[PDB]
Amino acid sequence: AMLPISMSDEGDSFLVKDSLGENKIPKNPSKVVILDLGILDTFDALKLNDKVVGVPAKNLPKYLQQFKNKPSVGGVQQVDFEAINALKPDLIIISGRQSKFYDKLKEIAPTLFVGLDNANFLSSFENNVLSVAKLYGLEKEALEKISDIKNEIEKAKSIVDEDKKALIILTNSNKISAFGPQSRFGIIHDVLGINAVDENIKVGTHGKSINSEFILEKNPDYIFVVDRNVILGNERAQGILDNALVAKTKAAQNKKIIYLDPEYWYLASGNGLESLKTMILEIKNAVK
Ligand SMILES: O=C(NCCCCCCNC(=O)c1cccc(O)c1O)c1cccc(O)c1O
Ligand SMILES: [Fe+3]
Repeated sequence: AMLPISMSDEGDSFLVKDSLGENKIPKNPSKVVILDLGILDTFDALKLNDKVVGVPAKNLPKYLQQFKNKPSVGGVQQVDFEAINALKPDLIIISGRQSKFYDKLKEIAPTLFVGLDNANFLSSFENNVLSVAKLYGLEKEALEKISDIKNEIEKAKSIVDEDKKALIILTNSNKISAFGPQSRFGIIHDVLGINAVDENIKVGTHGKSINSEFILEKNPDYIFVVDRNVILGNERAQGILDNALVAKTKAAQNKKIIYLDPEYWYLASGNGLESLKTMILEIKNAVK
């Protein structure tokens, strides 16, 4: 279990511990650079857009184009450190993609880690949202939003077929890899109750290498596809999965090859009030 975010009220600020370290963070930071696209969407959901002074515009999702106003701090894998310095932020918010540059970032300004725990998605998700909301006095609003998300989870959990199995896959160039429970997309199995065609897929950040022979041998009832091409600006998932083998699966037969929106699933990783809700609905609409 990843250490949670913990905070102590210091009057004009909070003293804040997370899994990478500790920071004094002002109440109401007014100049926040945000490198997690999920948190950006939480900032939008809580009407905190004017607090955001820089975003990774090379990877700004279509669903967050209201932020194309903001100065750019590069990409999520290509941080523009000079632009971050030059903006003189009072807070920087990162997740897993920037952990290795923690120290550089913290030299510049207080740097908060809001990564998701793959083994405890929901508790880490609520902890991230609330920790952010608490900086602004908005815990009440945030908890209401979270409670709405949980009604969706409970509903979605109910319309679930106990006898059908899913495979989660990610496509990239002409390469497929597999994800299962406890992975960066595990909410599908771990939270929404959809069974896994294969319980022993080793968790890895960009998945474990497979091919279409594997997909047909497993013969899942659903295939959830996350097309990383779209994120990288590349060809498409429909290409590599247009083959005779995939076409024979139960998932093809029953029109359950579901292309998940990668901006939400890959980039945001469901780490926001908006993305997570949309993602619950997407799965719910794709499986009923
Ligand atoms: O540490 C990470 N990546 C290091 C960069 C090595 C990846 C090579 C190419 N990646 C990309 O160009 C890329 C671009 C945008 C978003 C991404 O995730 C990407 O991997 C990382 C961490 C959590 C989740 C990810 O997914 C990551 O990668
Ligand atoms: Fe990546």
